[PDB]
Amino acid sequence: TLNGGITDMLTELANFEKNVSQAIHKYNAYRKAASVIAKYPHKIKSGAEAKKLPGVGTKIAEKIDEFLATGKLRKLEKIRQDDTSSSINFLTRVSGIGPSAARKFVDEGIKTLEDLRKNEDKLNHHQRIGLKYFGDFEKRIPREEMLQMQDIVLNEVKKVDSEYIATVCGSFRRGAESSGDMDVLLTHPSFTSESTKQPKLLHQVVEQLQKVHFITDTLSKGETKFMGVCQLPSKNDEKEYPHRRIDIRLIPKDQYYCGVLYFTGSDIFNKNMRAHALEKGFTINEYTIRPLGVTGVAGEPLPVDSEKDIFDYIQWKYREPKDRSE
DNA sequence: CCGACGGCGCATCAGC
DNA sequence: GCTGATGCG
DNA sequence: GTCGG
Ligand SMILES: Nc1ccn([C@H]2C[C@H](O)[C@@H](COP(=O)(O)OP(=O)(O)OP(=O)(O)O)O2)c(=O)n1
Ligand SMILES: [Mg+2]
Ligand SMILES: [Mg+2]
Ligand code: NA
Ligand code: NA
Repeated sequence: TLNGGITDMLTELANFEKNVSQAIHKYNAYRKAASVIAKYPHKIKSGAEAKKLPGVGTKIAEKIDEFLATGKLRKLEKIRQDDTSSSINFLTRVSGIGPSAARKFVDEGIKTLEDLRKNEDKLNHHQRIGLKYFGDFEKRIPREEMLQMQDIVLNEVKKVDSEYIATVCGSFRRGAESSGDMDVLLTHPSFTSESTKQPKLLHQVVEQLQKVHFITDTLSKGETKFMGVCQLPSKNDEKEYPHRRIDIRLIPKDQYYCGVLYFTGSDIFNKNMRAHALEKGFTINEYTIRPLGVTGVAGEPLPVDSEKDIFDYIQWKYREPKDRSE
């Protein structure tokens, strides 16, 4: 937490580029710098020291320099004052509303939570449930609640079929003391890269979790990616738990290790690892790792039987989930 | 300087 | 109905 | 915005 003020400034910068400028690479630049400073185990005394790290360049060096002197970034000071940017930023915190929708709403005078509620019928479905549970989705989930939710999902999943395996991934598998949401990877032996012997494999799971009133809302749903809302049961007289985001991702069982690498994350660790795969001459997605040769074309999937095997290929010594928290 | 910067599922829309 | 591009997580 | 070539 040594440079919590620095990395925050970079995060506020990155959200602005994504949400206002819609400059997704500047946003990825700032989020990379942010991450590589967050794990740097000294208290950064100057911009020049920060620039030594990969991902901090000159622009970010001047800004760290300004921030260390005054305790602020004048560029950020004005971005806070700007009415329209402040509004676009705010509406993006609603699930299902990205930078384009946040700008389109602001050009209609829709700038606040009241305006959203008042104009609910101008929201698609995901954005309706996003706004419904706006405050809840702002809360983090203590790991203790993540452990309760895990019991339910896994025990309902094996009521459906003892052959399902469900693995909780995301920050939970990385050992986080609290989680933004719950991320569940699902495998059944019928669904492989070879064949879909069984239909509606994900639907059966979603149905059961709805029947026991765990899943309460759906943001989106197809054959391999469910995205909705869930809520722990509360005791008699207890106040209710907040509603929680839940994502469920069904992966061909023979492709489990590429799946659990992807879903365990983080997004940035994934991005560094896949970038460095390209530099090694490979591509990794959630399903496969493959070579690219001569052309710009993926070859055939290399064999994988462990998460480490993926690290071996790109010549990275293996890293525990709790060390993949970039 | 300049191209690359990770990758893909689902919802929605435009254009047939 | 499609397919393809774009928004969003 | 930053990197590699
Ligand atoms: N742009 C992204 C977003 C997500 N993921 C990945 C890796 C993640 O770890 C996982 C789950 O996504 P989350 O949004 O749940 O991210 P985390 O679980 O890691 O963090 P949080 O605790 O906020 O949920 O999918 C990715 O690869 N690229
Ligand atoms: Mg999560
Ligand atoms: Mg998620
Ligand atoms: Na560097
Ligand atoms: Na949003």
